[PDB]
Amino acid sequence: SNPKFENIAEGLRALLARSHVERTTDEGTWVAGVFVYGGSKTSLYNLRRGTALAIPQCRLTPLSRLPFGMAPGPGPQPGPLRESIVCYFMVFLQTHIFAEVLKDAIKDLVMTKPAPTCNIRVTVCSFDDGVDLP
Amino acid sequence: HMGQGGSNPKFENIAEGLRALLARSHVERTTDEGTWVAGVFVYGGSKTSLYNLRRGTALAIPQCRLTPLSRLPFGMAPGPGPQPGPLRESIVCYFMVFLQTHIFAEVLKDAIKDLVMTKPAPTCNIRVTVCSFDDGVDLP
Ligand SMILES: Cc1onc(NC(=O)CSCC(=O)O)c1Br
Ligand SMILES: O=C(O)c1ccccc1-n1cccc1
Repeated sequence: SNPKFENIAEGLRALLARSHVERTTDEGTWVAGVFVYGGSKTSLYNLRRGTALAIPQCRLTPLSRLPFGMAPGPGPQPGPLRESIVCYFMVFLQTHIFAEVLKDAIKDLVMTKPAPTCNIRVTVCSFDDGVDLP
Repeated sequence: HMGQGGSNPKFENIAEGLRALLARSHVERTTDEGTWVAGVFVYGGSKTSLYNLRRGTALAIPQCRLTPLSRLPFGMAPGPGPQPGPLRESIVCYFMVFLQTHIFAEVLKDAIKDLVMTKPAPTCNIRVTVCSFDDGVDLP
């Protein structure tokens, strides 16, 4: 009944179908992920809903906001708590190999869409000691 | 320093405790590249204890950048909800710290672990792990 989220799910599934790497481990620990950001709040939200449908094996944070980076010039840097309008969400995964596959699928999916969707960025991330999701 | 009535806010005391621990480690906090390639992922405790830790971390460390507080999903066997399992939100909170160096992320992870162990529950239940971002995060 949510055609927008289902159409994103189908786009992701079509891309993820090219790979057969393991998505879970016997340990079940959350040791990798994909960090997804930019675009717009709504385009990220839509991508998050489609990711949830396409990947039952992942876990997702809500959207939240990124802080600023470095400011050019000699003027003051932003304080560490200052929030931008750029949003992000995190995908938690049990294998790094599937994180890499998902990162590539998200990149390939969003580049076929108009702005602001094509401005979504993604990087793999790893958690040294894992994240003990509750 | 001592505030009115012989008390400081918890976040100020966190900042001072972190400053003391971090002074033990003379490691690089920035790079010429300036890229945000490392982090610490801080979670658990309670919303109030994380609130104080986040505010104290900011005060102690100008070289870092912090997300707001937010919520974690469940791991195995999520709780109920009308939406898919991967989206269901627990009551456990988290924040992230972005950093320019891997070594300082390690030092900060150790400092937070050491500091929260000296506090009463629920602060001592806060968890932390280093993280790394393969391609960096292009903070705005
Ligand atoms: C910021 C922001 O932008 N969209 C969001 N929603 C979710 O991530 C899932 S629904 C909960 C809600 O929206 O309050 C949030 Br939080
Ligand atoms: O809704 C979005 O912005 C979106 C997000 C991620 C991937 C595809 C999307 N899309 C865009 C048009 C049709 C699908």
